[PDB]
Amino acid sequence: ILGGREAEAHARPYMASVQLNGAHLCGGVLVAEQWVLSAAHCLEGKVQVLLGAHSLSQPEPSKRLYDVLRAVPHPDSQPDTIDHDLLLLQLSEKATLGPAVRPLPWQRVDRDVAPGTLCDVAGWGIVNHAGRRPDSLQHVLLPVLDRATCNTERLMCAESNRRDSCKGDSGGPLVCGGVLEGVVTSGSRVCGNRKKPGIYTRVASYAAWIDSVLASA
Ligand SMILES: NC(=O)n1cc(NC(=O)N2CCC[C@H]2C(=O)Nc2cccc(OC(F)(F)F)c2)c2ccccc21
Repeated sequence: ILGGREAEAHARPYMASVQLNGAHLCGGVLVAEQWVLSAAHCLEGKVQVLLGAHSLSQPEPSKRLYDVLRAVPHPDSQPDTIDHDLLLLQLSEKATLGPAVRPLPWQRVDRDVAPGTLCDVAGWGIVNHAGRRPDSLQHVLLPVLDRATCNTERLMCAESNRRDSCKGDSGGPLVCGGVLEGVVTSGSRVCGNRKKPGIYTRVASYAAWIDSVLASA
């Protein structure tokens, strides 16, 4: 997250860190007791999910690491596009839920968020153009753009005036009104440049797919 602030500890209990070899790789969102949503290019070693965290490195009683039983990328995802860039991760067991570990409701109704609404994006992605990697969860509020400025019907954008998502925030949540609306996409892009908006996968466009996969337990 560029141009953001340290989040309050455990105040976004849906957050997840998607980890490779013990190292944060992508954001993710707990969307059911046993399922985390993230981005497709995250899956392309050992993939694990860390829930209940604020610090990546410091002891916290709420922190628990999970193995992944099944990874379900979107079947139309491809490694060279940011279309269909969703990934569902089934945890090896149901997560122990509590105030620090809670699923977030996600948008099933296919309507755009009102342009200019401020939504919250969180993550442990880089925090400056030197690639400084934060130990504690970051977040920022960002205004949603109209579709015509963003240019599909399956993507939304947000302003990128120095405040923005960036590398390592991929897969993480864009939240409005307490509901997941977007998932940070996982393609490379210039960050922080007002002419080059942040891009996020519109979760409401994928309602049937998500429901399907979650139906499969
Ligand atoms: N939407 C955005 O603006 N972006 C999304 C990006 N894609 C990723 O981010 N990833 C691809 C999959 C794994 C992942 C990744 O590289 N993860 C990664 C790799 C090394 C270190 C790392 O941790 C930390 F973020 F802290 F650096 C994460 C990205 C890259 C550069 C610039 C903008 C970017």
